[PDB]
Amino acid sequence: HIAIERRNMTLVTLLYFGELPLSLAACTNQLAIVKFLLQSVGNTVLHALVEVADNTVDNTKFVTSMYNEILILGAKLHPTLKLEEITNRKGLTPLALAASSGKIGVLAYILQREIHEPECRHLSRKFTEWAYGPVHSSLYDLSCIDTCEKNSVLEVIAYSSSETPNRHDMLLVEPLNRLLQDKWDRFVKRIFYFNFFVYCLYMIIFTAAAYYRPVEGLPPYKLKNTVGDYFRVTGEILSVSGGVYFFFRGIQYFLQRRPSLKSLFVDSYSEILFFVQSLFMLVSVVLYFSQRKEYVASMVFSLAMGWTNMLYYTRGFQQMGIYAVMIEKMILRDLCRFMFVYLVFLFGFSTAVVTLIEDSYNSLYSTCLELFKFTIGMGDLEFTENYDFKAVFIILLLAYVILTYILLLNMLIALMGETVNKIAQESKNIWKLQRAITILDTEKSFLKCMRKAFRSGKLLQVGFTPDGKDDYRWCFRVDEVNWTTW
Amino acid sequence: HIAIERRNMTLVTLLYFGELPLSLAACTNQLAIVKFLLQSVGNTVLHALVEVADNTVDNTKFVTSMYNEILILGAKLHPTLKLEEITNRKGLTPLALAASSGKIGVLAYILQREIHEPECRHLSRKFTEWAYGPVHSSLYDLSCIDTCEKNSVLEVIAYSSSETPNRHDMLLVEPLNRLLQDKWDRFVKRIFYFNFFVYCLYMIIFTAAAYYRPVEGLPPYKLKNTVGDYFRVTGEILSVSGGVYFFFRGIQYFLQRRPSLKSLFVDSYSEILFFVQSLFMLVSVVLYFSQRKEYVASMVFSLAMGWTNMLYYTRGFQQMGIYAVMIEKMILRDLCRFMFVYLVFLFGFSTAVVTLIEDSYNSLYSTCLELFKFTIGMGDLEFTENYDFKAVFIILLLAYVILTYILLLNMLIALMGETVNKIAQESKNIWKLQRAITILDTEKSFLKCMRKAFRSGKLLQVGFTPDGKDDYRWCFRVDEVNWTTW
Amino acid sequence: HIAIERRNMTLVTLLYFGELPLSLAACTNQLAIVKFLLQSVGNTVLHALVEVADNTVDNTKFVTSMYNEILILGAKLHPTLKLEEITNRKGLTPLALAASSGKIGVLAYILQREIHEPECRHLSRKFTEWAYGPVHSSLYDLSCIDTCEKNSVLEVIAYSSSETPNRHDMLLVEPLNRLLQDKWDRFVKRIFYFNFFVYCLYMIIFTAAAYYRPVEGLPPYKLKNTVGDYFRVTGEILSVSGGVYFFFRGIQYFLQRRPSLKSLFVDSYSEILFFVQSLFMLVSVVLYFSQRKEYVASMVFSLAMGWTNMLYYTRGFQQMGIYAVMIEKMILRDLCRFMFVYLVFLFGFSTAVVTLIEDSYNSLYSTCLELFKFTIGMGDLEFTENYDFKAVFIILLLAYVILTYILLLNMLIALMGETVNKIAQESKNIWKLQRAITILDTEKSFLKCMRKAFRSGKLLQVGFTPDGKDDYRWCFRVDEVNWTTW
Amino acid sequence: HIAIERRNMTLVTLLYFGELPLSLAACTNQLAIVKFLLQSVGNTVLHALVEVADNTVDNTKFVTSMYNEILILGAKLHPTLKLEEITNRKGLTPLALAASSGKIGVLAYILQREIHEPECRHLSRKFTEWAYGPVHSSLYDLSCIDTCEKNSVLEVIAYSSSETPNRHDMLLVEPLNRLLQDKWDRFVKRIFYFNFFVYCLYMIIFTAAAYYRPVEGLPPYKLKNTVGDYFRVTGEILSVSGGVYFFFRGIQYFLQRRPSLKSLFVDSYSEILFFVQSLFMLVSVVLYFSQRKEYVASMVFSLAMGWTNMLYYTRGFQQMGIYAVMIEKMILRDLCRFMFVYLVFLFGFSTAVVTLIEDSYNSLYSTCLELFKFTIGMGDLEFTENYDFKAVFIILLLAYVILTYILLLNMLIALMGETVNKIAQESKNIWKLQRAITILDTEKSFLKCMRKAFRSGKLLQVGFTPDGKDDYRWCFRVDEVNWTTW
Repeated sequence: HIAIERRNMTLVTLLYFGELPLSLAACTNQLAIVKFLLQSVGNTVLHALVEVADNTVDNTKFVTSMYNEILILGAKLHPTLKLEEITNRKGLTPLALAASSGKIGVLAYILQREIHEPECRHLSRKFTEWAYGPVHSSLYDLSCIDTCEKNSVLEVIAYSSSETPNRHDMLLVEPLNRLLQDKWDRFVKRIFYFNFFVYCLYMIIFTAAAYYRPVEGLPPYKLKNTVGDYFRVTGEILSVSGGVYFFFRGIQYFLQRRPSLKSLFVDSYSEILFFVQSLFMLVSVVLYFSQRKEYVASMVFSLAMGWTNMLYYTRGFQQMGIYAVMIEKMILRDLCRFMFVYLVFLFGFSTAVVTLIEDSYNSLYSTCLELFKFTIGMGDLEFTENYDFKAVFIILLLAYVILTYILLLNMLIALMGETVNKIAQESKNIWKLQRAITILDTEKSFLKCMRKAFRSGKLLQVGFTPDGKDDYRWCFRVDEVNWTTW
Repeated sequence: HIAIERRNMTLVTLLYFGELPLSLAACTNQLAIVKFLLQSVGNTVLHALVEVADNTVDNTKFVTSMYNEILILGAKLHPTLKLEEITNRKGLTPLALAASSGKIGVLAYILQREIHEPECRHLSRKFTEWAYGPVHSSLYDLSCIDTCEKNSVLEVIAYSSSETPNRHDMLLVEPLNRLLQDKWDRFVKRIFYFNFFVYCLYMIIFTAAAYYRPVEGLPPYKLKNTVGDYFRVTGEILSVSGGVYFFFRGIQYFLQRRPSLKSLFVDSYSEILFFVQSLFMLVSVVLYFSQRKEYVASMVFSLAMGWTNMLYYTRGFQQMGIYAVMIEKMILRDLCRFMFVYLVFLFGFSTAVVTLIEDSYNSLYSTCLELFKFTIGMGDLEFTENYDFKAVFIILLLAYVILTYILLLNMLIALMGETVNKIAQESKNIWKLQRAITILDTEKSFLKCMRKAFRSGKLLQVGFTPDGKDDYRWCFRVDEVNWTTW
Repeated sequence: HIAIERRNMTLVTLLYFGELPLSLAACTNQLAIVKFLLQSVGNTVLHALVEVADNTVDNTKFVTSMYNEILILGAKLHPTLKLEEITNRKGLTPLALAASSGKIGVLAYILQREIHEPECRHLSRKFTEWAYGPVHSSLYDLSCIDTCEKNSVLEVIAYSSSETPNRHDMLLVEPLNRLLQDKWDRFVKRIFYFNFFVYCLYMIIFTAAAYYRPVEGLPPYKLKNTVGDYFRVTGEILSVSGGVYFFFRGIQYFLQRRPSLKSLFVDSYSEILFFVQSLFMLVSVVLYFSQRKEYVASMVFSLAMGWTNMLYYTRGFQQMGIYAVMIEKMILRDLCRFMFVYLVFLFGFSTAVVTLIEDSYNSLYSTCLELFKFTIGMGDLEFTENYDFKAVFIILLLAYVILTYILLLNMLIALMGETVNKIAQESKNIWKLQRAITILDTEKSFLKCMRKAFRSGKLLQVGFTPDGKDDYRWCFRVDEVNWTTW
Repeated sequence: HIAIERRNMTLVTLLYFGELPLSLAACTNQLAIVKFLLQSVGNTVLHALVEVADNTVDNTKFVTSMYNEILILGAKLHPTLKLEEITNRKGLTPLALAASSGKIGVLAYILQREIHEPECRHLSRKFTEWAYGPVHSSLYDLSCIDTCEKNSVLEVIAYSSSETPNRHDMLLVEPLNRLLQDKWDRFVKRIFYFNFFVYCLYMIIFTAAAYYRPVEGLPPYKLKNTVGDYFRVTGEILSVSGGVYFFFRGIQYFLQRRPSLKSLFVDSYSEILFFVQSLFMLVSVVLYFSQRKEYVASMVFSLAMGWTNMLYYTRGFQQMGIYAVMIEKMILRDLCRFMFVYLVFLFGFSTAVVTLIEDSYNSLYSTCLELFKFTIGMGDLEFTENYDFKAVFIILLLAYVILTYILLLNMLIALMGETVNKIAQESKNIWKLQRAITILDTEKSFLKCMRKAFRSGKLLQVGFTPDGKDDYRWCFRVDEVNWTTW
C-alpha cells in the first residue's frame, strides 16, 4: 500500500482509500500500476471507485476510464464470476452506491456505456439496433435498474433526502427520463387521475357532511329515520373511512421510508400534511364519541387542511407543479425564519405598549392581534385611549410601522423574490423529481399490479455473455437523431 | 434508398426522409451523391429540405448550400420548368412550407439570396442597384411573398398560433420589416387612426346613451317627441348598429381563420374580447325587446368591457403596445393558474369557517366575499361574533392571512415579476408582430382598396429568365450602408 | 468624385459624403488617395470626418488615424493657417460638431491626443510634464473647450437633449471630469450650498407666512400696526419677491436655451417645476389683489410644489442625486403611460357602475373617487345599496379589483422595478451630468464672477507653434499612475 | 534615487516611494537593480512594498516575487537580525500594515508561502507534514498572527471600519477560516450560547418586571412584605444590574475601540443599540428615584429596544445572520435617505393642506399623522370637512397618494430589492466577519480564560532558524486534498 502511495511499481513487484495496495493504486489513478500488479469497509474496488468520484470533469473522466479498464480486466480475469452484481457493506450495488453517493456523470456513464472493443461487448450497456440516416435506433438494457427486488437505482434516487448533492440531476440521463415517461403515460397517469378524482370527491363529501352537520344536542346524535339524516350518517361514515386510510397509508410511508427527524419536514412535506389531516379527522371523531362539542373544532382543521392539501395533486400537472414547489420552499425556509423574527418584533413592541398602558382592551393577546393588523394594513392607528403619555405610545407604533411593515415585510418580499428568481428553472426541473416519486409510489402501493405489469418490459436477449452462455435480460428501445454525426 | 442510407454511390449507380433515393441522399447531406445520381407525402425535394431544417447553424448552412446547389442543378436540368412555384400536399410553396415549419435562417436565406455565378442569376433573389461608397442600394424582389392570391408568406407568418417556434423571429429579416413599415406609414397608419377615432367615438356615444338611459316603465319605451328622447333613440340605434358590426367582423374572423379550440384563447385574445363585447350588446337589446328590466345588466357588461377593450388600440402605439402585451400574458397564464389556486384556498377556509360558525352573516357566498376582502387588505378581522370557539376561529383567519395574503399573493407577485423581467425585450419585440397582424387585417377587410393599391409595388423587370424570355416581377429598393465592407 | 467612389487614383490624377473628391476619398477611408491628390453644406473636411464617425471601434480607429494624418498634412501644407478654429455652417468647431453629433471616442481622442512625431507636436493636445516612477505628471491644454465665448464643448454637451446618443458618456474622459471637479470644489460647491440655504429659508418663510395667513375679511387686508401683522406683511413681500425671481430666472432659461416642445418635459423637468411654482405664486398674488378668496388655493399649490420641488437640491448630493433621478424618470415615462391606462380602466368601470345604479351617492365624480380608493386599499367594498342587481354590480367590483389592483398595479410595480434595476448604475452615472449642468449654470447667472475667475486657468505656454511664433494658451495639470507601464 | 527613477544601475553604481534609492528601485519593480545595489515615514522596505500593492494580479505577482527575493536576500545578508518583526511608524508589522492597507493577495501569500529553496526554508510559512495519496497534511505556523499581545492580524482585520476595501475578503484564506472555526466550535460557540440564554432570560425577567409594575402612588414605592412585592423588587434589581452592565461593556467597547464619529453608526450598529438600551434603562431608574411618573416611558423604550435588539444574537446562527445583516444595511442606507425624502413630501403637503383649511382637527401634528396613514393604506380619504374648496383639497390628497404611496414607496421597495439582490451572497459572506468579531470579543472580555487557553495552540518547532539555533513556534495542522495534483 505504501508503494501504491508513491506510485512505485518496483517495491510493489517486490512485495483514505482502503487498505489493499491495488485499491490505493487504483484510487491514486495509476492504471498501469494496477495492471502490472494484477497481471471491514465492505466496499469492493468498484465501490471504492464510486466513492472516489468527485463529480468534476477530470475526476469523472479518470474514474470512468479506470472503471472501463477494470471491467475489461475483470472480464478477462474471470468471465463467469460476477463483477457488478457484488454488494457493498450497505448491500448496495456499485451502481446503487454511486447513485446514493452523488456521482452524476459516473451514473450517466454506467447507463450510457458502449464498448468499441467487441470482446468488451460482454459488459456493455448501451446498444444500437440500426441507423437509417442520422437517426439511430438505440437500445438500453436497464434490466436490473428498474425493478430488482433487492434495490433499484430509480428507488435509491427517489428516496434521497437532498443530502446527495446532484440527487435531482441524476435521472436527467436519457433512459431514466424515457422510462419515467413510459411508466407515467402507460398506466401511472390514468391511475393518478383516478387518485385525483377519488380524493377530490372525498373532499367534496367531507365538505358537504361538514357544512350540513347537525347541531341539536351533544354528540353523538340519534340516527332518525329520515332522508337527510340517512345522508348525513352515510357521509360521516365515508369521511371517517377516508380519514383512517390517510392515516394508514401515511404511517406505512413513515415505516417503509424510515425518515430521519431532520429530513422529515424538509423532504416529505406533503406526507406530513396528509398525515396531520387524517390525524385531525381521528381526533375529531374521538371527541365526537367522547361526548364533547369541541369535535367540530378538530374537524374544521382537517377540512381546511384537506382543501389546501389538495394542492399536492397540482404537483401532478407540469405548469402547476412548479407553482406548488414554490409554496413548499417558502413554508419551509423563508416564512419560518421570517416568522420567528417577526415574532421577536411583535413580542417586543406588544410588551412595550402593554407596559405603557395602565387601566381591558390592553391584554397581550389582544395587543399582539392589534399590532398584527398593522402588517396587513388593517390596523387602526387610533388604537385605544385609556393610556397616558400619548407621544410615548405613538412613537412606539410609528416605530413598529416603519420597522415591521415597511422595513421588514418588504425586505422579506425581496427575500422571497430572491427565491422565485433562482427557482424559476430549478423548481421547474424539480417537478419531474416529484413526477418520479409519484410514479414509484404507484408501483409501491399497487404491488400486485406492478410486478406483473413489467412497465419497463421489452426483454431483449443480451446474447453471448463473457461466460459464453446465451442469456437474456430486459431492454428498452430509443431513437436518437444527430445530423451533426451523419 | 438503402444505398442512400449508407451514402454509397456504388450500389446507387448499380440501381423518415421520404422514399425516393435522391430525396434520402439529399436529406443525408450528400450533395455529391445526388449530383452523381441525377447526372403520397406530396412534398417535393425543396419541401423535404425545408422540413429537414433544424434551425441550427450547421443544419441551416448545410440546408442552404444544398438548396443553392439544387437550384443551380434544377435551372441547368430544366430552365423553363418551375422549381419554386411547385406546391406541396398542403398546397404551400416550399418557402411557405418553411415559413409555417419554423425555419428562420432558411427563410432569411431565401429572402436575401444572391448568386455570385452569373448563370445562377436566374433564380437569385437579392439584387444590388449601385454602391457609391460604403452605401449600396439593394433590391429585393419579394414579388409573390407580399400579395399572391393563393398564399402569402406574410399571411402564413401572421396566422401562426405560436406552435411554429420562431414564428415571431421570422419576419425580423430586412425585406419583411421594411415592407411592413412601408405598408403601415403609407396608408395603414392613417386608416388605423381613423379606426381608432371611429371606435373611440363609438364608445363615447355608447357611454352617453348608457348613462342617460330612461328608467320609467319596463322596456321598450314610447319615443316621445322631445329633443332628449330623440337623441337617446338615435344613440341607441347607432350603438346597436356598432354592436352588430363587431359581431359580424368577429364571426368572419373566426370563419376565415378557422382557429382551433386551444389556440382560441391563447392567440386571438383581442378577438374574443371584441366578440364577447358585441355578444353582450346583442343579449342586452334582446332582453330590451323581450320585456325585461335585466337588459341593462347585459348592457353594463359590454360597456365596461368596451372601454377596457379599448386597450387593444394602444397595441397600435409602440410604447403602449408592449404594455398591452403584458396584460395579455398575465390574464392568459398567471392570473388563471393563480386564480384557481386561490380558489382552492378560499373555498377551503370559507367552508372551514362556515362549518365552525353556528347561528345569517354566515353564508358561503358572504363568507367567501368576507375572506376575499382580506387579500385586498380591506378585510375586517373582527368578522362576526355569533360563533363559538373564538380561538379556533381566529387561528383559521390568521392561517388564511399568513397563507393567502403574505405567502401566496406575494409569491404570485414574484411570479409576475418573473414575467415582466423576461418579456421586457421579448414583448417589445412582439409588438411588431401585432403591428404586422393589423397591417394584414387592413388589406383583409379592405379587399377592394388593397389589391388596387399595390403597397409593395415597384415592379422592376427581373430580366432574362432561365427560359431566356424577358420577364418582369415586383421589387422594392433598399439602402444598406457598411463602412466595414468598403 | 466618381474616381474617389471607386478608390481609383488613376482617373483622379487624370482629373452622402459631400461633393469635393478629396472629401469623398477621405470619407471612403483611403488615406493614400487623399495624400496623392493633395500632394453649401458648410462642413469642412474635419467636420465631414466628425460626421462620418459611427462610434464603433473600427470606425473610430479609422477616423482618428485619418484626422491625425490630416492634421500633419495641414500643418505641413499651411502652418500659419488655422485648421481646428474653422467653423461649420452651424458655426460649430469640428470638436463642437463632434460633441453635438455623438462621437464619444473621437472627442476622447481630441482631448487626449499626443504626437510621437516632434514636428506633429504643433497640433498635439496632451502633454507630459515629468515621470518620477510609474507616476507621470500630465498636462492637458483644454484652453478653448472650457470658456470660449462663442461656444464651449462643455456647454454643448451640457445643453444636449438626449438626442445625442452617448451625450452623457462624452465627458467621462479625464480632463472634463477633472475640470468639473475643480470648478465644483473650487467655488461652485460653496455657492450652490448658499443657493441651497437661501432657497430653504425662502421655503420656510413662505411656509410660515402661508400657515399664519389672515382670514378675516376678503383680500387685501388693512396693515394694522401690530408686531404680528408687520411680520406677516414682511413675509408676504419676501415671498412674492422670491416668486417673481423664480419666474425671471426660469423665463431667461427658456429664452437662452430655446428648448423644443418635445424636449421640454423630457429634459428640463426641474426647470418647468420651478417655473410652475413661481407661476402659481403669481396667480395667487393676482387673485389676492383681485378681491377674491380663491388666492389661497393657488398659493397652496405653489407651497406644496415648492417643498416637493426642493428635491432638485438633493440632486446636488451624490447619494441623493441618483435617488432624485429615479423620480424624474418615473414621472416622465411610467406613471404617465400607466396613468393613462388606469384612466381607461377607471373610466370604463365607473361608467359601467353608474349606468347600473339608479336612484345621489352615484355620480361619476364620486364613483371614480370611490373606485379610486380600491387601488390604495382603502376602498369600502360595501359601496352603496340603492342599486338593483346585486350580483351584476358585485361582479363589476370583483372584476375591477382583480384587474386594476392585483393584475394592473402589481404589473406596473414590476415595470418600475425594471426601471430601477437598469438605472441603478445608469442614473448613478447621470448624476454627474446634472452636476455638470449646475456647474455651468453657476458660470451662467454669475457672468461677472466667472469670466474674471478663470476656474480652468493655469495658462501654460504651448511653445513654438507651427507658424513658429511663441504662443501661450491655458492648461491644467494631472497625475496618472500606471505601474503596468513602468 | 534619481537613478532609481530611470532604472539606471550605472549612475547608481557611480553613487511617492520614500527617499532611499533602494526603496524607489524596489518600488519601480527592478529586482536586478536592488540586487546590484545591495550586493521620517517610518516604513521599512517591507512596509513600503506592502503600501505599494494595488491588489491587482500583476501588481500582486510583482510584489510577492519582490518580497520573496527580499526575504532571501535579507536572510543571506543578516540571518540573526529580524526582518518581519520590525515595526513601522504606526508600530504595525508589515503583515499588519498590509492587513490594514487592503492587500488581500499579499496577505494570502504571506499566510500560504512555502520555499522551494531549502536555504529559503528559514523564512517559509506553509509546511507539509505528509501526503498519502492526493491528500496532503499541511501545516501553517500562524504563531504571532493569532495572539501576539502587541497586535494581531486577526484583530486588525476585525477592527476594520470598511475603509479597508477588501477587509472582508482578507480572512477568506484557509488558515484564518480554519482557525476561526476552531476557536468557535472549541469554546466560543458554547460560551456564546450561554451568552444567548443569559441575555434571553434577562429580557424575560425585565419584561415580567415591566408588565407587572406597580402603579399606585408616585415612585418609589414602599416594599411591602408580600410574595408578589418581593418578586417585583428582586426583578427590578436584577434588571437594573443588567442595565448598568450593558452600559459598562458598551463604554469599554467605545474606549478600547476608539471609533470615529462617522464610523460609529456605519460599523458598530449593534453596539450603539446595546448602549442606548442601557442608557434608557438608566434614565428610567433615575426618573423612578427622582419622584416622576415618566420613568415608565423611558423604561418602555429600553424594553422594546431590547427585544428588537435581541436580533443581534441571530447574527450568531448562519441562516439567520444574513437575515440580520439585511436589516442593518437597510436601516443604515435606504430607510434614512428615503425617510428624509418622504419627510420632504410629508411636510410639503401637510403644510399645504393646513394652510388650505380654516376653522381643530387641522394641526400640523395631526395632519402629518393623518397623511402618514395613507402610506400604510389606513388613511381615510374623507379626512375632515370644515375646509372650503373641496376640489383644491382633494387634488392635494390625490397628488399625495399618487406621489408618496404609489410612485415613491414602490420606488423605495424597488431600491430595497436592489439591495437584497446584490447582498444575497454578499451579506451571506459578511456573516462570517461578524462570526470573527464575536470570536475575538470572546477573547477580549474573557482575558483570563483566553490567554491560558491557547486556542490556536499546537506548538510545533520550526527547526533550524537562519541564525542556526533550534527554535519553536506555534502551528496548526490542515488537510488539503487535490486529486488534480496527484
